[PDB]
Amino acid sequence: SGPVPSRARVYTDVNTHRPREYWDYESHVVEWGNQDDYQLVRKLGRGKYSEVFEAINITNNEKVVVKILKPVKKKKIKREIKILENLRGGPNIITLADIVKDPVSRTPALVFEHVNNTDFKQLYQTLTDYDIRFYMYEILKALDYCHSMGIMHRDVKPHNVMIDHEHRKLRLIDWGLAEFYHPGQEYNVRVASRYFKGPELLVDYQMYDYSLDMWSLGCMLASMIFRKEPFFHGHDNYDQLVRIAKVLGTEDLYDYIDKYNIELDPRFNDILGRHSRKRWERFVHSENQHLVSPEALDFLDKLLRYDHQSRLTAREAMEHPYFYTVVKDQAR
Ligand SMILES: CC(C)=CCOc1cccc2c1-c1c(c3c(n1C(C)C)CCCC3=O)C2=O
Ligand SMILES: [Cl-]
Ligand SMILES: [Cl-]
Ligand SMILES: [Cl-]
Ligand SMILES: [Cl-]
Ligand SMILES: [Cl-]
Repeated sequence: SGPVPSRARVYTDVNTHRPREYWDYESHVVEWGNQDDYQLVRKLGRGKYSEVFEAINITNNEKVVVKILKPVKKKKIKREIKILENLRGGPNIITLADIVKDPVSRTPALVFEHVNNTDFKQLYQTLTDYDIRFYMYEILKALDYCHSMGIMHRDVKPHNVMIDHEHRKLRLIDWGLAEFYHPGQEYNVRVASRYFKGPELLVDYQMYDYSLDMWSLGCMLASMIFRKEPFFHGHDNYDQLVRIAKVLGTEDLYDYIDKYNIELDPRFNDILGRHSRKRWERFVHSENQHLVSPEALDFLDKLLRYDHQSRLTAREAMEHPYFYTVVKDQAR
């Protein structure tokens, strides 16, 4: 008797009901454009797997953004392209415009529609209480959408959110780690950045689902309302789970482990030890007092749960009272 199986609470079969070509990205044949249509203007930034440029389409003189992919497995390029194509046109999802390949070096590059925005990590430590709620809600729109389309983002973090703060616009970017959810499928746990990895990743439970993204969202919320960047500041992968356990307590962690019959590393179990749960108000200070409300703490508590199946879905989050006034002014 190994680990207990798990299934997503919502959107479980959305890919099952789709035609195979929707999610079988390996069979998909990529129709590449002409790189000559694009000339690079200047550098915008650089990820771990890409270099990002401002560019111009010399066929309609439109501004675009080009993301030149650093060499990874060809299977990962088709997955990212297929996911971006499936999500194209969704609320707050970056819009893929074209796919091009270098004539000589054969390096693939993604072409996106240009939006004069800035990175969320440069803003999210200075927002008003209402602005935290507002942009959290826009992030949730993107996550509920992509989850409803059968896709887990798996790398939700401040650096992967873009803000056009003058137009109050938001985009969820970097779909290079995203995957299609299929019930019963076992997934790789080497996803997400350390500070935003869910406990299922840290204990090597492979049958996870969309709820992984909700843990990452909870880490972002905690960082914003408490002004602690990151909130769980683990120094290696084991220490990341220790930091979590020093907050949520070890009791609910071991219940989670036992619930899914997860075999933990012998020395790891002794590493975790015993820690009581800390009240969320223990992290409130005089300088983040204006950002912390009872509804904020109740919402955060309902995202940061060890048991991935107990976390709020994206739609349940959007109906949490924490967004009540945000939702009311969404009608103007
Ligand atoms: C205005 C500033 C500060 C940057 C413009 O950042 C943009 C703009 C439009 C579209 C994208 C990015 C961007 C993307 C991506 C990244 N960046 C940034 C962080 C360079 C990081 C690597 C992964 C990725 O995918 C991406 O798709
Ligand atoms: Cl980040
Ligand atoms: Cl599998
Ligand atoms: Cl995977
Ligand atoms: Cl910490
Ligand atoms: Cl969801």
